[PDB]
Amino acid sequence: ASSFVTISGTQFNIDGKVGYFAGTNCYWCSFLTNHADVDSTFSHISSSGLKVVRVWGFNDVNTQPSPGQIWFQKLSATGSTINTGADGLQTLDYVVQSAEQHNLKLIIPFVNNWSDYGGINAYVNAFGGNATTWYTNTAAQTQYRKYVQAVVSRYANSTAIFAWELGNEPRCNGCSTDVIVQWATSVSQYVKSLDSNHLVTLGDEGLGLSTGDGAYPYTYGEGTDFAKNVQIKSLDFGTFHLYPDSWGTNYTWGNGWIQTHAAACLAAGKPCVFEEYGAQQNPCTNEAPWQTTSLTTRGMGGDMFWQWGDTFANGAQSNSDPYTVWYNSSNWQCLVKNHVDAIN
Ligand SMILES: OC[C@H]1O[C@@H](O[C@H]2[C@H](O)[C@H](O)[C@H](O)O[C@@H]2CO)[C@@H](O)[C@@H](O)[C@@H]1O
Ligand SMILES: *[C@@H]1O[C@H](CO)[C@@H](O)[C@H](O)[C@H]1NC(C)=O
Ligand SMILES: *[C@@H]1O[C@H](CO)[C@@H](O)[C@H](O)[C@H]1NC(C)=O
Ligand SMILES: *[C@@H]1O[C@H](CO)[C@@H](O)[C@H](O)[C@H]1NC(C)=O
Ligand SMILES: *[C@@H]1O[C@H](CO)[C@@H](O)[C@H](O)[C@H]1NC(C)=O
Repeated sequence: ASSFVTISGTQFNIDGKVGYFAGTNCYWCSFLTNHADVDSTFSHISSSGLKVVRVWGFNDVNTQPSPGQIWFQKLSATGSTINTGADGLQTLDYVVQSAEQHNLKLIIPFVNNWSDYGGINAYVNAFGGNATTWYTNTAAQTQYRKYVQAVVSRYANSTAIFAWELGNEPRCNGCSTDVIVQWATSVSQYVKSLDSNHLVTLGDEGLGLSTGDGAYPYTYGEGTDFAKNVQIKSLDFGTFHLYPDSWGTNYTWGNGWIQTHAAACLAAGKPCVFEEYGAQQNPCTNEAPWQTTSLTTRGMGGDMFWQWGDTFANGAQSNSDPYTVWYNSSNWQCLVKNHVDAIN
């Protein structure tokens, strides 16, 4: 069966089945130009038992790239352009076509907080201000909402969308936490006005929560208040990410991070998604306990490791980083096949 993804209780209902899910992050799937490479990668994710894939819904530039290169939007002070050609959103159309064929669902964010594939910084280059005034910059928000409409209107009636996501890891360094509350409230209401079929979520890391141990990720220096954000009526579930190597914490501290976020989602009456995580050293040893904590904590609806790695018919490998779990490797057995077997 194929239906729209909804919430039943504090769990997700995916194609009629209510219960915990495992998924993965594949940002780079959206920029593949050979259809055979999207089909082999999605065949491997589906046969491993994963049900949800997170892909980028953006690729922002200030100058058009070399001919043949993918770009979704060019941001300029004298008129921006949204690319719907073969080197533009037609690459994302194939990803949604392949998810429909393979019975997979997709989480799709509209902008990056960081400068990879343009981000907030590509809007600042075109419309001025800086990375914290971006949220209230009228020319930047007018173009961001025109790009949201261009992506949402393509797939609004497709059953392969798990959720729309306002951005990857939005932050407002040193800002009052109300700047992201008011922006996320207005933009999620706009997404719901374009599409009443699909769930909407923020895409934040989960920073700012007072029931923890006081380490930096629980404090309020990045402009976000997790409990305030998940109470917004037009956000349907909470997201949180986990990277002890970048945040100055040890790996076992991650279990309490999952438990505190789960409890804050369940207090707001909604599921949480453990949407990104990784350990640079010994990932099988250090990330397996996190997957067991998430599966056995009330308030959790599913988890998605960062990130899938795969290889193609011509012998090329995908994009990758030190957190890649390569399909069919010993870390795939440990963190993918053994975890799907424990879920069901
Ligand atoms: O959290 C993963 C993101 O980390 C970012 O770097 C942060 C780091 O998390 C921490 O908050 C430190 O205090 O500031 C760093 C730099 O601004 C980036 O590396 C980003 O790419 C990651 O996705
Ligand atoms: C960003 O611009 C705002 C408004 O002028 C300013 O108050 C803030 O200090 C600036 N950020 C940086 C890092 O300069
Ligand atoms: C598409 O979905 C919208 C709700 O977002 C609904 O109003 C519309 O009727 C659907 N289109 C078709 C052709 O069913
Ligand atoms: C690591 O951190 C926690 C506190 O955040 C501490 O209680 C624990 O003993 C430490 N564990 C290891 C294995 O270092
Ligand atoms: C994956 O490993 C199995 C052996 O367990 C093998 O049959 C299959 O060819 C492999 N897939 C790829 C893409 O190599």
